[PDB]
This record gives sequence, structure tokens and C-alpha cells, in this order.
Amino acid sequence: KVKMKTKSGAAKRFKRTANGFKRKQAFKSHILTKKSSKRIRQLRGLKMVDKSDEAAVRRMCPYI
Amino acid sequence: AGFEGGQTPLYRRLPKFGFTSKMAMTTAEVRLSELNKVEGDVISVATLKTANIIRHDMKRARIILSGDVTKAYTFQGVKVTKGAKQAIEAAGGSIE
RNA sequence: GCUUCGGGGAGGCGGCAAUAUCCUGUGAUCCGGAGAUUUCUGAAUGGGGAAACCCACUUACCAUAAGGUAGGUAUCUUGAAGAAGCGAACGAGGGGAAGUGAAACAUCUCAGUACCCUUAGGAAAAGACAUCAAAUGAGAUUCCCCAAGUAGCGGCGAGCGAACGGGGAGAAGCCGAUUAAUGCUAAUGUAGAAGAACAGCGUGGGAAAGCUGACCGUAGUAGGUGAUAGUCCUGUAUUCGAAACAUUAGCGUUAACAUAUUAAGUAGGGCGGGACACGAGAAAUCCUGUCUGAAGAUGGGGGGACCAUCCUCCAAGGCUAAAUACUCCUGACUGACCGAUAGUGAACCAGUACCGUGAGGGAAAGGCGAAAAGAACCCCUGUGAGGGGAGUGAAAUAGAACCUGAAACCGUGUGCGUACAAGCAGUAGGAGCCUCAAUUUAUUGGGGUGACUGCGUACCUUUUGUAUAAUGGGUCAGCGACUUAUAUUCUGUAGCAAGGUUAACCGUUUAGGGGAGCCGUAGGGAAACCGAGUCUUAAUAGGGCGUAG
RNA sequence: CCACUGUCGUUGAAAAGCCAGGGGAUGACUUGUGGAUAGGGGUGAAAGGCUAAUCAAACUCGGUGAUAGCUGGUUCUCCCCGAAAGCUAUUUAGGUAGCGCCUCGGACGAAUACCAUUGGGGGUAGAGCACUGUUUCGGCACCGAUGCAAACUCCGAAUACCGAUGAGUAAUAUCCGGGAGACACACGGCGGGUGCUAACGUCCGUCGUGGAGAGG
RNA sequence: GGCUCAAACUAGGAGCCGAAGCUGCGGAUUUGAAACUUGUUUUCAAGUGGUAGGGGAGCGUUGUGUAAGCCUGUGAAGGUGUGUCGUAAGGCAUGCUGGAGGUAUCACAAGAGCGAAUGCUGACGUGAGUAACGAUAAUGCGAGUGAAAAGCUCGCACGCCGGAAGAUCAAGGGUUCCAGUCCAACGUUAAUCGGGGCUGGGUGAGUCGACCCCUAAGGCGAGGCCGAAAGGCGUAGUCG
RNA sequence: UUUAUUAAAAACACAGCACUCUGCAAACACGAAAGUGGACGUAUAGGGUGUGAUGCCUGCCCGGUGCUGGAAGGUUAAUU
RNA sequence: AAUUCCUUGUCAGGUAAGUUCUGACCUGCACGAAUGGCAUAAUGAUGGCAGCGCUGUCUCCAGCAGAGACUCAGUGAAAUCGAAAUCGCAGUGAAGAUGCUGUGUACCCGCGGCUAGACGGAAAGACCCCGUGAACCUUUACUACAGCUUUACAUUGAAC
RNA sequence: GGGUUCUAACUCAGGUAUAACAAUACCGAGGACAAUGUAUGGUGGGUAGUUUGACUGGGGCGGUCUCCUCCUAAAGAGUAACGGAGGAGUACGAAGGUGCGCUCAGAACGGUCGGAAAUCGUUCAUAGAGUAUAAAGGCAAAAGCGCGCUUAACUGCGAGACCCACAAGUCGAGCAGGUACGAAAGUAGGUCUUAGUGAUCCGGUGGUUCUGUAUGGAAGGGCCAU
Ligand SMILES: [Mg+2]
Ligand SMILES: [Mg+2]
Repeated sequence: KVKMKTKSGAAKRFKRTANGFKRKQAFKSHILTKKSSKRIRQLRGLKMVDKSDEAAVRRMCPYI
Repeated sequence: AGFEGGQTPLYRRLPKFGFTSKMAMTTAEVRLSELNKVEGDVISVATLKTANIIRHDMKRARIILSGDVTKAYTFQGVKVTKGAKQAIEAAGGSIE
């Protein structure tokens, strides 16, 4: 049977929450000496996917 | 899908995170309000399977406080939360 | 077309397509079984060759002349028997693209696909654990529904994509589950046979339709018959036949082949590749070109690097039905499939005409009427073509180019307008004329025409913007473009409702059964884990995310 | 056998010819018949020539319904609403995506708009030399007269924008969701840069019209 | 056009014309509001230009059921006129033609609607009775036959070729060869003529050619070599 | 000789010249290989390249890139 | 100069007059010695320049012959084509008008000519640009591969 | 640890016999070489598959592409041009924190070398200076200049805003813990501010119980930091 395929790379970046999707933030992989400790604090942890982007996230991960 | 016109897409702007746990694939959470599908008074993983509350390949089960229990049950090999445990013994059952 | 064995019973000598001579109850034509004959080419097979031809050798017999009849003579394999070639799809195996996608492109995708090559069988392959599992363990292979677009793989891009297990179909394990004959017994098939019941009246060319009244029905929505038939014909329901041959089974028997005895150049390893969903990856497992190389039950293989423990199973011998794949074909039946530009390319003398050196490409083209009753005869004409009478027919502008007979296009006739007037040709007005009707009589109403006045630069497309001198269309007719399948989300509607719903399957089949699974009912967190909470934190603070299907 | 020149012919008598002239004409000659070399291959006294009227990779069939951000086309009717030609990004620039703008459904209910009164901040028009520069004349760099400036300001509006309060008027604003289209814009004003205060020029801002709007 | 104490200009005034604007009258429609309240009724208010595009309501067509119905030779479908009804798509009736089928209603399913795609097929226009009738070697007349004669036959004369435009072949074709008969089509006109139609006839070999014997180039090739397969090569030979 | 079908030439070829390769199972070329051509030839031969009768002639540069020879040293694969 | 841009260089010759030609100079943008240099008899349907002869090439066309064209009879195409009741001018206007404005002119219809316009026909511009189009060619672009070559192992051994 | 020799593998496109080809036998010549398979380094337009940007008053050429400052910019924000002008791709363990203290450029007068201008004294001097660096804005409570002690150039966060298509970016009181300086109230999460920058993937490193494919480990993965 033919089914919709998940974007397997989008599934690795997005996770289902109750009313949205959670995500990690960018700019934390490398180049971290020059960054202030406020930015190192506040770029750590989960954000929610933006309301303008959750349509694309739903199109990309249809089974989550 | 996932194409922004050439701008690097959102899912590739962002980092991958987490790992997938195999243990979570075989643990089933059971609500107090599903227990009306159980035949008898004993509540074990096998009994939940034959009630079809959990999938037949689930190894573990957890009973959580979602609805209410209408009769006294005997939960044998399942994990029971704090509120679920108090509600179970308020209805008159026991956990072992 | 010859013989025979069965069927059948009155016509017949295939079609276009008739005519003649004839055959036929001394049983024809026709149908079914069997046999006989069976030119030449083609595997083509005596040699050769531009297929349908040329040239032979040899044995036996007959002839006496320059031959005739019946044979034999290819190659390969196996020890006389086989093979060869052809032909649907499906199987197994040896080789194996690229366009494309990645919005470029090289890894990757396409795809082990197309194609080429080899070779089977009614199926093939696989198959009995050196298999999984980690549960109270299960117990070969194949196929279907789930698991699941999950776990993974992946320039972690585009994509690719399991398994465990659950529910089904089918079940089987052996060491001869082989092949080919023959002979019985049974059944089938290949021709056939019987097979109910309607009349009157009116209309009509014709009755099956109308009106009236009957009948049959284990037979009433069949195809025909001059219009629509249960009772007119062929049929249908039902009951049924086989001398001969085939096929399927069961049995018996024969003759061919096969019949391991537990597995070493093997398992494992180095190097290079390949296959595993898995692209070298931390990469198990399988396969092997190259180089090596055990233990052998006090042993060995696997459990996804690897080690220990535990479980499990014994490779290096062979086999094995079903459930699964397919359709060149045969039979029966079916269709919210087509109806002549459709449906096969092909309803028709089509893989034809035609085109091409060739491989190959590849059409157009159906219909009188119920019955030819297909128009004797006469007339014009050239014994032509064509027509007009006569005749036939219900009908002949149904007359053979024949049902109906649209449009483009081209005539003839009638009415009105039009030869001093400038353009998308109409429109709004409007005189006159012509013609039908009324009307107690030139007035209205309908129709045709349109002098004269006003206004007025086609349509489509594409554009900032088109009369545009931008695009497209000579015209007509016919055909020609948002589908289908699955997944998914939202909306409506219906049923059930904290529940809803089954899938494959089974089913004497839209039912009933089948609960495997899926969605909902809880979230938080990477996760373990906890749970109306949870995460972060030293924090019980703060903060994040949470608190009718 | 060839093909140098010209006329003709060019829907030809002909998909390469005719006519009149021209060259080789015992040679590296011409010609018959049969054969050989095959597609990234052949063959080539070399022009990328020729390989069946096909050649910078033949033809046929197949992969194949190649792909085509491009062009064309897209068939009945009526009712309601109704854009955009912008910003951001883009191997992007005539494509696409988020946002803006359109529509439909739901939620919400004055939170919206207009005006009056009122609380704000500003550095523009104007203006001016207090700074930075620049300019002229006089007196003796400074004094006094006198000009000018996008990147000068001692000053400084109107408007506009952000608030408050209050009437009336009004088919408001906002949020969540289904479906878009659009991201070539043009002109006339106004304020400018650019150009020549040239352009039916170009680039912004801002209004109106056209786009998608007939009528006078 | 034409205009001069304007029909120009300036400053004033009064009349009038002038749009699909506004008003009047009739009708329809969207939304909202009020009440017999799913059009059951009346009103009222605000609306009703529109491309891309979104939303809403319908028409027709083929087919299935409803339908063993209903209609239909006292005339179905289709064709072609007319009348009539609806906002439209369109419906209804009916004359003529036609001669055997059609289909109400409500559901249901679409090969469901065409003017454009230098769209596809067929038919038929315009150009236009226009260009042309294919070597400028050439014809004239008399007879004959015939429906008909420039073109056929016969005759006389004329002209052209004559290293061909005559003759014999090979190749290729395949009956075109000869006679009779016919003239629709074919022949670039007509045709009595023909390489056209139809019917008959015609090809005679020891010596000519083929076959045959022989070999060239070049093929094929018991065995043989080589190659994943397919195949490639090659000896003896065997063809050519 | 050539662009069959818009170019016939100054283009190609040519006899002649030079360089260079090749000792024969030649180099070289076709081919997967077998088998071939070179050639039943043998350095006065055969291949490749340039130049192009003939006359007079053909200067300088070995840094670059090739080619030929050399190998002291540096670096360097699989393997181990 | 088959090479020279400036450039028709300069000077000489030829002509009445010569951007070409011939000779020479050297200031060679940017000749040069086997991608040969400079010459060269003969040869060439080769390039340039100059003469004689000859001429309808021309001044400047005339006459004549044949074949068409034209008329009649027979046969009977073509491309094109939204539809046409299809005039000029000056304006206008998607910016060059038969079709719009104003105006001027014009009775209806052929035939022989003709080509100024219908941005005439013909060919989805080859120029130019664009497309994350194609092809083929090049190379010290990238990445591969054939081929050629190196070494290890195997085929592969013995003695000193 | 290299040569030399041998022959028996292997080779012969040598001779003789086997009809011919080939093979075979013998002889002869070579010979552990050659040659071939696997692996490997080099060479390799001989051959393939492809790439070779965009903006742009047509394209090419040139220039540019990200960030900061001023203007254009129409007195809120924003706002284009291949418009006009300039900077950045750093620096600093002090040039950061704090407590305390200070005030600059110039001009004139006096004074040894000594001047136009060195250092010293005086008088005016709101900044005509400085601010690591461009410009703008700012700066006396100095943000400018010294000195002592120091590590707040902290860890966990953060109400609330600004900006914004997203991804990002910016400001931030307050709370907890630890700290520095101050007698203290306090101030301090870098530097007057606005440039000094680069997503994801992949890989490395320091930590961590989170996971760990029968089980215990481990490998690998995750989380935090880089
Ligand atoms: Mg008819
Ligand atoms: Mg050709």
C-alpha cells in the first residue's frame, strides 16, 4: 500500500507537544567563546515552532 | 515539502536532538476510565492485553489518574501513580 | 476431399454468388470419434543454395534403355535411445543502462528497472532449523492483513525503508514425496433427444401492440418472426443418450533412473567487491575474485562491534504437496464497458493498401428493403452515361454511392433593398413597399425588407497598456485538456458515542462471523523516569511545556 | 569523367537541372559485377566530408507518456465577495517560500474608524550663522557689515505618528482555522535622489486613477 | 463651418442643456432585523462594476436503479420550423421530415458541455475558371471509320534523328508483346487511339545463356582455439 | 584532390627533406581474447610527426612544458 | 606585405585625373628562417593592376525573328485567408491607421499593366538576451575509467 | 641480509614426426625470469560524466555581494538606485569590577641649555581636549585621566519589553547561590554605545548516568560544555 512518507530529517528536528511542536535552537554547535553567557544561556533548551512554520511542519511530519 | 525557494529550510536550520528509546515502545499508559473493559477483578498486563487496552506486544503498563474507577480491582504487576493509587483504594481495590 | 464407427432425418454439392451437370429414404448434405492420404519450403536433417531450388550417393526390386517403386545417407550427446526448432504471460538464473529526481551535479536516485542472454514447469523458487526469541518461549517454506512510513539508513540531502511479533490462507515432513508405459474400475469431456400453453374483434403494408376473454408455468424480462410474443419459431425449466477416442482419479504391474549416512580446502581469517532497509559505519550476518585456513561433540554456529555468562541450534548430502504468480488458449457466465473519428491498428478480403534497402512504420473503408419483390416493357441518348414513364413495394428525394440525411459550401425561384455614396457591417430609432389575418374595411396585429438619422475600431491570448500594424484561427462537422489509486488533513452529513471501528480472511458471499490492529481517552522530558503534572535547577524559587471522539 | 563563369529556372521539365561557354581526357584515369569495413563506430589526397534526398554522432524500435521554473490551450449558467504587482530570502532576479493584501467558516463584541478637547517626542519646510565649512567688502587671525550649505544648526512649524477622555455615526477591529491568487505594474499629483529641475526616463516615499471600471 | 460693440478676453448676474450620478415608477436579488415563521407569509434597512481568485445555487448530456412501469406505427429517437415559459444554463408544446425506439420523478455514476491549443480527422470554400498543359524536331490536306476526328488508320506532301531519337543485349521490370473488342476512370485536351479496361493468343535449343565442372575476393566452417552467456576466430573442407 | 546540394582555393595531397620510434612474437593498429594487419616484409625496412619540387639556405635561447639519460639524497603504496 | 593600426605613410612611375597597381624607403602597431625564410623556369577555369584587338557593357537605345504574355475552345493548380459595404490627408492612438477624430474626395462592375502600402506571404528570429536548456569540442577545471607502468602475494622450484 | 648457477614448473609467434591447423612426443632455445590473477602507488582529455553564480538602464568587461556610521529619508519607525561619503572581519586579564582621587586643548607672560613647539611657574580656558578604532549620538555623578585591591569577562535563571516572515538579534529590573571592592547605603552577569561576523550536517574534545538489541558490561548513541 502507498502511504505518505515522513520527512525523516524533519522528524529528527521536530517533536510533538500538546498544542504545537518543540525544537532546539540554532547557533549553539560551535563558535562559542565569543558568545555572551546570556546568549549561551538563552539559546539552550526548547523553543516552540512558530505559528507561521507549523503548517510546513505538519506537511513534513504527517504522522506525528 | 520543506522547500523555501532555496533559502535553507527550517528543519535544516535547526539541529537534530534526542535519541529514540526502545523501552518506551513497549510501555503502555492505562487510564482509570479504560478499566471498564476488563473481565474480572485482577488487573495485570495479560488482563489489559485481553481487554485490548494495551497492545499485545507491550511489556509494561502504567496506570495513571485520568478517569475514575467504578469497582475494586487488584493491580498486580503494573506501575500505579500517586493519584491513581489513592483513587484505586478509594474505590476499594489494592495494589500488589 | 477417401474409409470406418456413432449422431441425425430431407435436403444437398464451403463464402463472395449464382449458373450447370447432378447426388439424396439403397439415408445424402451436416455433426462427433478414429483412420488413410498428406506435393514442395522451413529445425530441414544426403551435399549445396539467392526458402519453396540445383546436384547426388547407396540398398532391394522391376524395366531395357537414358528410367520407375520402396527405403537409407545431417550433426551432437548418452550408452540403439534421445536432442535440435517454434510459441503467450508467469519462474529461476548470467549480464545490466540512461533519460529522470536531488529544483545544478559527482555520492545517491532512477533500479537490479528497461533491455540482452540462458533455461524450466504447470507453476517455478523456497522449505524442515548450525532459524528466531528472550515471553508463560516458539517451532520448515510460501502468500495476505497489521506491526509501520515505525526502527533505521541517507551529500542525515533527494530519497530509501525493515524486523520482532500479532491475525489469517495453507499445512508435512522425509531418505523413492521420481519418470515413463501398459491393464482394469469409476467419473468426465468430445455429436445428440424429448421438451407446456391463444383465440376472437378493430386498426394496420404487416400485429408481437389495442379491446375482450382463455391457457401453461420446476418453463415470465432469451434471440428472432413485416411494429413490443410465457402460449408462432428457435429456445428455456426438467429429464436425458456414446460405437470410438481423450482426460482425471483409484488400483495393479512393468522398465528407466535414484537410493547420502552425517560431510575440509569446509567454517573462520587478510585484501578487493557484492547482498543485506543498513551508502564503512562502532557494523554484526550472508556471497566470493585473490591469498590463506580450523576445531571436528571434552567440539562447533548464532544471539548486530567485542568479551563473559546464559539460551538456542548442529553447516560443509539430497528431497518434499498446499496456500502464491500468470493467460497464447478452451467452456460457461457477466458488465451504471464502446458502438464505426468510439471500441483492437483491424466490425469491411488489415498487419492489407501504401511508405521504407531494411529493421520497421502503417491507414481508409459498416447500414436498400420485412422480403429483391433489385425496376419486364416504352421513350430521349452514342446499344454510353443519365433520366422520364410503366411496374414493384407501406414507402423509390427507400433505386443500389440506396436508413436517417445536419453544417460548411454551391444553385434556382419569390418579396423587398441597392448604381452621389466612405470604415468591425451591428444597434436604437424610422419612411416606404410586399404579404398573411382580423376589422364593416387601408386602421391595427404578425411576418419579410430597410430609404434616412444617432451611436459604434472583431474575438482570443498576452500585457502597465492592444482597433492595434502583437499572438492564434480559411470554414463546417466530429473528437480534443484537472483524472484514477492510495495516503493524509480540514469541512459537511449519517450512525454509534467515552468510546468508535474492524483488516486480511471465512462465509450456501453486500449478510453473519473475524478485535489482530488503528484512532480517541494525558502530559512532561533527549532519555531513564514520573504523571495532572513534568522538565530544567542546589532550589520545594523562577521559568518552559501541560492541566468528544 | 568533372563542375570554373553566366543567363534561365526557384509553387522548377528537375528536392540541385538546362543552355552557352569551361577542365581532365594513358592516368594518383573512368567504369561494370561481386565482396569488406557499422554508429562514439566506419571511412576520409581532411571539407567535420561521407556513411541510402538524414550527420559536431545514422536509422528503427524500445526505456518513454524522457524532462520542460518555458510558450500555447483549457469546453454549461446565474448569485455574493474580491486582490497583488510589496517586504524578507533564495545559483534568486520572468521561479519559489514566509509575511502583507483576497475569500470562506468559527470565536469574540466595540477592544475599530471618523471628529472634538487633550498628554507627548521630534529636527523636516521655513529660517539662521551659535558650530563645521564656504563667500564678499571695509578696518586693523580679530572687529564690523554681507551671502551660502544633503552628509552645517543658536532655532523651528504645519502635517504625520504614539497616547487619553468624550459624543454620534458606521456592514469595525482582533484571534483561530480551510482555499487562494500575487510577488513585470503604469500614469497624474506631491516630496526628493539620479538625469539636463530632459524623456511616455530611472529609483524611492506618498495620494488618486487604471490595472480589475462602464457612463458624461 | 465660421466668429470682431464676438461666437474672443476680464469682472459680475440670470436662465437653460448636460451622465449608467441623484430622484420618480415597475421588477429581481445578497445580507441583516422583526413577527403564522426550514419560502408561509409580508415588511424594513443597508447593499448588488469587477481580472486573478475564494464562496454559494443550479441547467443540460450519457449510463444505472426506480422500470415486466409509462410513452410510442393514431408515429420513438434524430432532423427542421414555429409558438410559449424561465434570471440563465434551458424547459414545454406543436407543424413538417423520419420510421423504432424513448423515457417521467427522485437518487446514483460520469469518456458531462469547445471557437481558439501554427490542435487531430473528414468535407468544402477563397485564390480562379486565374497559372500551367513538361524541351521551339512541324506540320498541311484528301479519304476512311465513327455519335463525334487537329491528335486514329490509309495516302500524298512537308519536317526531325541517323556514334541515334536506328539495331542487339546485360541489369531492372514482368505480359507492358500480338489480335479482337470497349472508352466511364487512367492519358495533363478530344480520342474511334493506347503501355488504359475486357477476352483470347504468343516465348519451341545437345550447339545461345543458365544450370553443371573450376576456382578469386569474400563467406560458412566436423574437429581446434578463444570468450560471463550470446558469441568471435580458424584447419581440413565447402560455397562464392 | 576537396565542402554530393551556395566555398575548387592560397586549402588537402604530392615527389623531396628532417626528427623520432622499431632487432622481429618489431614498433604500431584492430580485437575481451583467440586471431589478425604491419608482412610470408626485416633498419637501403616498417611506424609516428612536421615540413613540402628546385636554387640559396636555415641564426640565438634548454629558464617553462615535453623527451632522453642519471640516482647521491629527500619524500612515498599495498603489505608487514 | 595574404602581415602596417595610424594610413589614402612618404617619394618615384603610370592616368587629364589612380584609397587599387608597380618600384623604392624603413617609422616591422604586430616579418623572419622546416607551424620554414628569400627567390624561382614551368604550370594554374588562382588574387591584383595595365594594354592591343573587339564590341549594345555604356552614351541611348532602335528594328527585327521565335517562345510566352493577350483573345477563343478544352482541362484545371498554388501559397494565403477572423470577418469585410477594404479611399486621401492632417491629427490621434500599444507611440508609422482602409476601419478612431476632423475634413477632403468619391456613381456601380470588369480587363490589361504595376508594385508604393496592406509593418504583404513564406520559416513559433539563426542576430541579441534569458533557461540553475542540449550537444559536440578543448584543457595544467573536477571526478572517474580504459590503456601503459611500479611493487607485494600466487602460479614458483633447487644448490652454492 | 645480494648475486651466481641449475632445471623440473612455465614460455617458444624454433626443428623433426604426426596430411593440414592445432595439440602431442622428442630435440633445441630460454627459465623461476617472462607472462597472467588479485592488491597496490604512478601516469593517463585516449575515453566518459559534469560543473563553470547573480546583480547589471541589453550582455560582456569592470565593479559589487556580509556587517557598522552619516546622508538621501519628506521632524515617530521603515524606505530604493551601478546615488553621495567613510569604516569592519579586531583589540584588552586590563583597556574588565570596585573604592578613592583628578581634570583637558590651547593662548599669553617669566624661566639654563631650550627653539614655533620638550619640561617648570602663573593667568584665562564647559572641553575649542580625550574617549583602543570610522562616523554619529553621547559623556562633569564625567563614559575622559590616575592609584590600591581584585575576577561579576560568575553559575542558575529571568517579570517585562524592543525588533522581527522565519531563523535570529536587542534591552532588562528582580530572585537564588558563590564572589570582588567599599566604613557603608551599595556597585559589579565585560569594555560610552552602535561594526569586529557564519545556520545545519559531520567530526573532535571536556563532563554526565540517560540509553546500552538475550543478560552483565562495553562499543555506539543522547544530554551539558566547547
Ligand atoms: Mg439516404
Ligand atoms: Mg546524403
